Amino acid sequence: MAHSPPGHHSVTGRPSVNGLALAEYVIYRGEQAYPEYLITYQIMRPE
Amino acid sequence: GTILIDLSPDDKEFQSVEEEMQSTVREHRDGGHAGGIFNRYNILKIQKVCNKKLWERYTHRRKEVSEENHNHANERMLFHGSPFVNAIIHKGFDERHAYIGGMFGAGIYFAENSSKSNQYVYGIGGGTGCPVHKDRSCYICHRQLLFCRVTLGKSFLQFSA
Ligand SMILES: O=c1[nH]c(-c2ccc(N3CCOCC3)cc2)nc2ccccc12
Ligand SMILES: [Zn+2]
Repeated sequence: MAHSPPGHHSVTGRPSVNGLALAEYVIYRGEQAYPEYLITYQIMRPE
Repeated sequence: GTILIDLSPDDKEFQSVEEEMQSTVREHRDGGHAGGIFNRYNILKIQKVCNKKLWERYTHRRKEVSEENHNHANERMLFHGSPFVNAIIHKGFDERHAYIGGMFGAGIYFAENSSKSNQYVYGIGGGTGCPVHKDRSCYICHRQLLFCRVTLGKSFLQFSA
């Protein structure tokens, strides 16, 4: 893995084209996330 | 040391996690190539991931970040999709879970949109889809996502396409 930009603990990817997109985030240390919920699902075919 | 505890569909905790999952679906610019074509999910199960060691490792780092950022961890709950979710829940996140070619450098990527993380369940770009049918839009095969507690601290803002 790379390092966070100096003086920062993560990167926020702000959408600047797709008006409906929410943000995405990057951490560079695995200790900064804890996998709280495991969700099992299917995608549903649209009607 | 990981145990998985099933949440009942009647539990408020199940319901608030399901709502975050469902309400953050969006359309993707690939028309569904990577993740499939869908507007919603059939949620089959939600399990709480309990591992004392991994929790302590998280809270230890959270405190370090917090103390570097005016007592503010800037903690979020975010989605993560990966072919390695089973390793993650047992061994935690580490460098092997990083997206080397991601747009913001080699690191571990999380999304607010559940449907964005869904694009990575079978690998980068959806890889070759489900193991059974080789279908990125498989409606039969059971998929897994993680809903994670993530410490952002001071986050670098990258404006982007
Ligand atoms: O949930 C995400 N997973 C991933 C993701 C990308 C790559 C991986 N890999 C893990 C290590 O092997 C190579 C593939 C795992 C997860 N990327 C995202 C990018 C943006 C927003 C969300 C995600
Ligand atoms: Zn399938």
